[PDB]
Amino acid sequence: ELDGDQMISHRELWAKIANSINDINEQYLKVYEHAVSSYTQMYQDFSAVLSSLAGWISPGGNDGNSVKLQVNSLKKALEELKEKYKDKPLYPANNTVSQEQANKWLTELGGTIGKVSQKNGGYVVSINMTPIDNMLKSLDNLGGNGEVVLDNAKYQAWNAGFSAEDETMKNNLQTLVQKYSNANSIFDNLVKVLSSTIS
Amino acid sequence: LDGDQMISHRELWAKIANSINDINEQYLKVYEHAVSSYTQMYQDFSAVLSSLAGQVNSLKKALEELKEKYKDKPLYPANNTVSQEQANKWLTELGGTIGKVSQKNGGYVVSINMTPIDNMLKSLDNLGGVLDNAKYQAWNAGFSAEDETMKNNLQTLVQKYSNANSIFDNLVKVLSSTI
Ligand SMILES: C[C@H](CCC(=O)O)[C@H]1CC[C@H]2[C@@H]3CC[C@@H]4C[C@H](O)CC[C@]4(C)[C@H]3C[C@H](O)[C@]12C
Ligand SMILES: C[C@H](CCC(=O)O)[C@H]1CC[C@H]2[C@@H]3CC[C@@H]4C[C@H](O)CC[C@]4(C)[C@H]3C[C@H](O)[C@]12C
Repeated sequence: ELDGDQMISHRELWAKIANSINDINEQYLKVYEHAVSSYTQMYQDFSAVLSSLAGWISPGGNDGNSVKLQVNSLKKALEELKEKYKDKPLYPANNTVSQEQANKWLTELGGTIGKVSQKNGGYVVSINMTPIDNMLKSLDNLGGNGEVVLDNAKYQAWNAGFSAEDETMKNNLQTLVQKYSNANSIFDNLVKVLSSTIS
Repeated sequence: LDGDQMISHRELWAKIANSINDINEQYLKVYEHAVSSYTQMYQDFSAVLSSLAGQVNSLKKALEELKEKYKDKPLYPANNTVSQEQANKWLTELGGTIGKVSQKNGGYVVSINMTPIDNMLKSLDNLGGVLDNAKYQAWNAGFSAEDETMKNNLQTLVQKYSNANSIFDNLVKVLSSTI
């Protein structure tokens, strides 16, 4: 299928290289850029919830360290977070793609960061909100109705799992940022290789 | 420069092969050697940290044994020298914490940054000279901490090399996605 005898003018070569550089920017770099931007915004809003949590935790019980946790306030904050990003996917930025295109980018970004979701007849790679869903299930398992008092043992157990899901989102965001950095360098190197064919 | 000049696909293949080879030589093989030299150095520092069992003149014997061993073992380049700006781009790429641009003459190298072992010596002489169970262990905390920073310098370098390999692997994937 390789044909070494195929001839191309230098002018045709310049235009084909230009066309390919544009395609790779539109279909690869800009895709990564929006995915990073979307996850970054989600984790920024989660971090505001984190700041708000300090107001939802306060000394409780009688003498000593018990913690009163405003569970319904935290619960609705995380529910509103999921609701804000239901329609802000990692890919694509606008409209939808086919299932194969979505699965392709699901694989590239990672099945723990994204999740393929059907919008209309088309598909998107949504932000995978499993860490938030885990926090909400864990909150519902604290029981109580609205507000719960947690002794040291139960506060430490709840907080350890909550922080681990926060850490997971941080790890996810770090991996996405590193992948976008690498994609930028893959693009730079492709430009250099293609330009070398003109040398 | 003449847009009408014709070029064959097999000529294009040879130019792309040339550029792939250049990237391996100029980028990947540079990272690999830097990982190698900082690894061998930190592995030799693990020598003296495992021999802590045995006092202070014992330690300097083997601690600037180390600095001496690696003064002509730069991170980059492997052989000969480069210009100052070439050394500065690779120091930028590898990190000012782990390397230091150094003028031999004939040109410049990016030597291994030996400040963790300098820092350890400053604290070594600082104390005096026997240490009680209280401030022997404060010292060992400072010593163990510089081990940790060299340890972490190595880790960060290995990660950058891993990412550089990924970049190369993906470049080759793109270029071979038709064949
Ligand atoms: C292998 C990738 C595939 C990227 C894509 O999906 O287009 C592409 C990217 C740029 C492509 C090349 C562009 C210049 C050349 C165009 C000529 O007509 C003959 C083949 C060349 C050398 C192309 C070969 C190859 O098709 C390339 C290297
Ligand atoms: C980009 C051209 C042409 C592709 C096309 O015309 O569609 C292809 C054709 C021959 C290809 C090479 C063949 C040998 C090598 C195979 C390796 O697994 C990747 C690097 C090499 C050096 C290839 C790199 C490159 O992928 C080439 C040069």
